Amino acid sequence: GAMNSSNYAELFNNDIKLFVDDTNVYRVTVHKTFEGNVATKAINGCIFTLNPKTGHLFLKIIHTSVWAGQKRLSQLAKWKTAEEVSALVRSLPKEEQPKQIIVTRKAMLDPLEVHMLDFPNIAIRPTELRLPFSAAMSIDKLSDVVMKATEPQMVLFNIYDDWLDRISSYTAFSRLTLLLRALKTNEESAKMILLSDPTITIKSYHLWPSFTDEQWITIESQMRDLILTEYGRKYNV
Amino acid sequence: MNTVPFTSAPIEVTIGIDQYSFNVKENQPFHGIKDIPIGHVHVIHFQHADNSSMRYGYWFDCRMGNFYIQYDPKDGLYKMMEERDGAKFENIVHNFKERQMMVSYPKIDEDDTWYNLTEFVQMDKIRKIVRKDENQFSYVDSSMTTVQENELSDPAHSLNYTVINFKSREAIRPGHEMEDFLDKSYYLNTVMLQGIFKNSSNYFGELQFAFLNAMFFGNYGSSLQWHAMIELICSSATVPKHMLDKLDEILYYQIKTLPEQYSDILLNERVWNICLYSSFQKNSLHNTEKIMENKYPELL
Ligand SMILES: NC[C@H](N)c1ccc2c(c1)OCCO2
Ligand SMILES: NC[C@H](N)c1ccc2c(c1)OCCO2
Repeated sequence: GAMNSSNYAELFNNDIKLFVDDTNVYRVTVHKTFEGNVATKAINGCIFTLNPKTGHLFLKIIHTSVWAGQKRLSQLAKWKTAEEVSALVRSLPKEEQPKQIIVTRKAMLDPLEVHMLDFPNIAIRPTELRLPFSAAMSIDKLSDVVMKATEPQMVLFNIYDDWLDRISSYTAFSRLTLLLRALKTNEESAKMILLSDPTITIKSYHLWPSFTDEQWITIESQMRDLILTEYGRKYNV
Repeated sequence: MNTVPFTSAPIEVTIGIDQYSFNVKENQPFHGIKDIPIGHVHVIHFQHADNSSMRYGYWFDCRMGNFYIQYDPKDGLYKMMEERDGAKFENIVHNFKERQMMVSYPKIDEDDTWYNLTEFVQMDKIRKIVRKDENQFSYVDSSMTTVQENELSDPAHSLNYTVINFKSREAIRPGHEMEDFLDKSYYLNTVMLQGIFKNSSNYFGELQFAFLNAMFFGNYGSSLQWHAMIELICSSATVPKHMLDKLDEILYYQIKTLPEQYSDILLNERVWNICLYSSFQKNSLHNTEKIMENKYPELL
C-alpha cells in the first residue's frame, strides 16, 4: 500500500525500488503581456527518479520543446512523467528493474499504473513521507545540466557521492533529505552553510563538498538549526 | 396472455412478478399468475417470510415453453419447471382459472414501464450470462457472484457479465495511454461495441439486465456492472447520437422505477455525480438528470 514511518527501513532492504518525483517536470514563469494579460513561459524541467538504497539518480531532462502546441500541460506533465519512467524501466536489464515504484504525489498513481500495465508485478505505491525532492534543482550541478540542455536527455548521477563507503544507506538517505529540506526552506542560507569554508571543495565528480565525518556532523547540526530557525520565523515561535 | 401456475404455496412468501409483488400466506390456496403479457421477458421472484436471506427468482419467456412453480421441501425453495405435456398443462391452467385461484398480472393499459425497462433484454442473451443450458429459464439470486468478482467461487453459479476494467490492457492501447484513459471511446466503440457486443442493442440489453438483477435481488455484482456500463458511455467523448438519446431514456426509467428506500444501496454517488456533472456526456442526459435531481437530490 502506501509508504510511511512504520515501514521506513523497507527503503533500504534488497528489493530494488525507485522514488519518482514529478514536481520539477513542468516549470513556468508567469509574466505580464503587452496588453495587460498574464502569460506563462516554460523553462526546462526534469524527472527525479532515485534509488534510495544505492543513490543512483536517473535525471530525465524535460526540454521545453515537449510542451509546444500542447494543451492542459499540468495534466500532460504527469502522463509524460509516467511515459518516461516506463521507458526507463523497459531500458533496464530485467535484474535491474524495480519491484516497486514509489510516487511522491498521489496524482502520479493512475498515469504510472496505466503506463506500467505490461509490468503487473511492479507495485506502484504512494508514500505518506513528505520528501523534499522538489529542491533537487537547488543542487548547482543538477540545475546546470537541466538549464543548459537543448534537447531531451537522460543524465545519471549518484546523489550520495561516495558516502556509502563510510555510512549506511539509511544514514545517507537521512543526510540527503536533511540537506534537501534545508535547501527547500532557505536555499541561500543552506548553500552558505555548505560552501562557507573555502578549504572544503566539491570534487569534479561529486555534487556535495568533501566533508570529513566530523565535518558532516557539524554541517548536519547547522542544517537542523537552519530548519528550526526558519520554523520559528514562519510561525512566530 | 400466458400463465405460470403454482402447484401450491406451502411456505409464506412475498412473490414478485416483474415490478409487481404480493404476499402469500403459509398454505393459502394460491395457484399462480395469469394474464402474463406475451412479447417480453419476465422475472418471477421470491423472498421467504421466515428467512429474508436469499432473494431468488427466474427469468423466462412464455413463448419458449410452458413453465410452472413447485416448492421443493428438500432444497427449501420455489423452483421453476417446464411442463412438456401441453394438454396436461392447459387442463391444469383451465381448472385453476375456473376456480379463480390465480392473481392477474396488475398491468394498467397506459403503463409501458416493463417494455421500457426490458426493451433490449432477450432470453437468449440472458442464457449466455446465466449458464444452465438444460433449462429454458434462468435462475438468479442475491448472492451470485460475477466472473469479474471471481477473478478478484463456483464457476457454474456465476453471472457471466462482460468484464469492464478501465485499467486493463484491453481498455488501453499501447502508445495511447493518456488518450485512452482520459477518453474511453476506443474501449467503448472498437473493443466493446464492434468487438464484443456487435451492436448497441446487445450492450443495452446487458445493462438493463444488470440493473434489474441489482434491483430485484439486491445483487451487488449486478449493480457494479450496471454502473460500469453507464460510466463507459459517459466517459467517452465519441458516442453515436442515437445511443446517447436512448441511454437518457433507458436511465430515466431505471431511476424512476427504483424503490425510493433502496437508493442508498443501489446508487453509486461517485459514478452518478461524475456522469451527470463532469463527464463528456454531462449535457446529454437531460431527463435522467431531471429525474435524479428531483427524486434523489441528496445523492448529488
Ligand atoms: N391484467 C388485467 C387485470 N384485470 C388487472 C389489471 C390491473 C390491476 C389488477 C388486475 O389487479 C389490481 C391491480 O390492478
Ligand atoms: N427521442 C426521444 C428519446 N427516445 C427519449 C429520450 C429521453 C426520454 C424519453 C425519450 O422518454 C422517456 C424519458 O426520457
